[PDB]
Amino acid sequence: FDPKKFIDEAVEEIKQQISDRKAIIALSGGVDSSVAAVLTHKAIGDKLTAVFVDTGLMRKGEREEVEKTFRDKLGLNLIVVDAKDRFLNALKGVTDPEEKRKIIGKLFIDVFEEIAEDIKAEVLVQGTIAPDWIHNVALPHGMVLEVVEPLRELYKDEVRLLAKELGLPDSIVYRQPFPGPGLAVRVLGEVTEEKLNICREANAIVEEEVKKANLDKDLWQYFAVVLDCKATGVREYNWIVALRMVKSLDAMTAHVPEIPFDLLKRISKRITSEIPNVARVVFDITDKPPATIEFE
Amino acid sequence: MFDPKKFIDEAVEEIKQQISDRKAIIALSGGVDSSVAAVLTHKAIGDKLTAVFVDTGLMRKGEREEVEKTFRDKLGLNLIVVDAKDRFLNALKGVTDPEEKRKIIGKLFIDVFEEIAEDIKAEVLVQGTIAPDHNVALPHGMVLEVVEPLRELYKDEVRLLAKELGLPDSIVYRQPFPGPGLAVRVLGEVTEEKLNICREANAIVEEEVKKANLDKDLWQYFAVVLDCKATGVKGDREYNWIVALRMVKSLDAMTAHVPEIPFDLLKRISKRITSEIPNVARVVFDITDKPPATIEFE
Ligand SMILES: O=c1[nH]c(=O)c2[nH+]cn([C@@H]3O[C@H](COP(=O)(O)O)[C@@H](O)[C@H]3O)c2[nH]1
Ligand SMILES: O=c1[nH]c(=O)c2[nH+]cn([C@@H]3O[C@H](COP(=O)(O)O)[C@@H](O)[C@H]3O)c2[nH]1
Repeated sequence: FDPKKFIDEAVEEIKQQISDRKAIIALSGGVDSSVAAVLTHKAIGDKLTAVFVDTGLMRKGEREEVEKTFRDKLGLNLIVVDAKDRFLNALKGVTDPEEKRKIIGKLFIDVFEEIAEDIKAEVLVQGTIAPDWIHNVALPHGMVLEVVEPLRELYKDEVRLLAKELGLPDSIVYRQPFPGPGLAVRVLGEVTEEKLNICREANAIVEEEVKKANLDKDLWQYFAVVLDCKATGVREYNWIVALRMVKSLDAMTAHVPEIPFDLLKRISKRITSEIPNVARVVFDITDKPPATIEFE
Repeated sequence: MFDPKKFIDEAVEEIKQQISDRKAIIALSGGVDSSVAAVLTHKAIGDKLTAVFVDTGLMRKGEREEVEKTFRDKLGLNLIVVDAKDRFLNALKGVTDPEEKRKIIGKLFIDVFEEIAEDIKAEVLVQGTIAPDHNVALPHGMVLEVVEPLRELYKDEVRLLAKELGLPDSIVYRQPFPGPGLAVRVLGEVTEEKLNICREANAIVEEEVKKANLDKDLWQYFAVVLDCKATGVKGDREYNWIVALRMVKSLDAMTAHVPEIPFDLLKRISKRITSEIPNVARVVFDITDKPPATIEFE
């Protein structure tokens, strides 16, 4: 794979497919979407509008990171929607994982379609990677956009090589995949502000320590989950946090590798010392199969 | 340097004299302390000792059968076994408070034991009280004279006394086990389904830890059924129970820590649990030292 070649080629292919129309892209902060947004911006400048929807379920500091990288550094038109209270209010009382997924997917695409209308987008750019067993698209309230997918034939490692070349920050280039529903499926039972806070801070500790250990390039994913069961501490009851770390090619199968004991111990103690209301930290030692990667 | 052989002749002589012709009773927990006091006492007064094993259904897999073979068959003690499984399970229906679990189990055990105490007109309560590292009144009002042959020994001495008395290694070196048993290793309600998971999980843990020769280097190694659920793939996302593995070293009552366990052993225990015990979605390993955690999960 020649990243220099591919960029030149792909910038040219997009400009001609998109021609002079207005395009839109959802920035997750992940690598695939970040790479496609930057390729597209190179191809069409201010015709591109990027949208960041702050669902309140994102990793700590995402909004700022996306602003500083895409708006400040790179100069993309960037629309940011602070939708935290809206997504939290909607999840009040919801414990069914599938109801969480449906609610969050719906609010998300509704806000996205709203912005796409406001700006009269005609093209949707997505960072979809290969393969394609998984072209216009109709959005749920009827708006139709032509789809461009410049990474549609690329794999994980090719795209990491691309983001390097395009000068994206290291935090993006090696960003682990993160779900649409974000932290809401890493907080079992009800997504309260209390449990969401614990979740967000535990995940920041996991990310920081895994980065210090240079395991961010080897691991597929590495995260913390707030379980909806409690255990005892020094005798008071509080939240159990589970750590989840796996290797995988694509998320189809997964194995828990040998994680240095020191690293796990250090995470554990940072979590119980720095985050009030956590009694216990445990580590998931279940492969996929028979487990799924996420806990719900 | 403590002398087991001498202690046995001095103790057996002292037990005979404190007890006399009278009927004595003891609770067998399956632990080393009560096991030793029972055997000493049985050398002193033979058939005047009644040993009681209450099968609460909350003990480790195979416990009743090991007590039978060891104390009735091998040593010839008068053993009564009360099958109280249904009784303890029925009493814990709906009970999710850990304090209340502990209370219910404590008092119900006393009620079964006291019933036997009355039945057989016992006068003396032998206990396995040892040193830190006498009448009692039962609930209905029966009074027992307490005899504590081991009150002065430390755990290390008791263990030496137990080898000399012919007890198996399975008793002598067994990790300590809570009075309320598997009840405090099933979080939330103790249902029959969760308990059965807890029992087999613990048997898998004990077996694998022994096979890897780590029983020596660990204080406690057990499984807990958490009252929360995670996803598992079977065909097209099932919800099932999370089991947690707890392995600690500890040198005093204030502290414990999680040592480095070989990862192959962890993965082995994990893969056995999920493949062999229906309705477990995930196995997690506790990486919290004491402080800030406790050893048990509740
Ligand atoms: O965008 C997403 N929305 C979701 O609802 C969702 N659920 C799981 N995942 C991710 O997919 C992979 C497979 O996850 P599981 O083994 O938990 O099914 C893992 O990499 C998970 O993070 C999701 N991504
Ligand atoms: O006989 C008992 N009845 C109980 O209710 C009980 N709770 C905890 N333990 C045992 O005591 C030690 C310290 O327990 P924690 O660190 O969990 O507080 C550990 O070795 C525990 O196994 C119990 N033993």
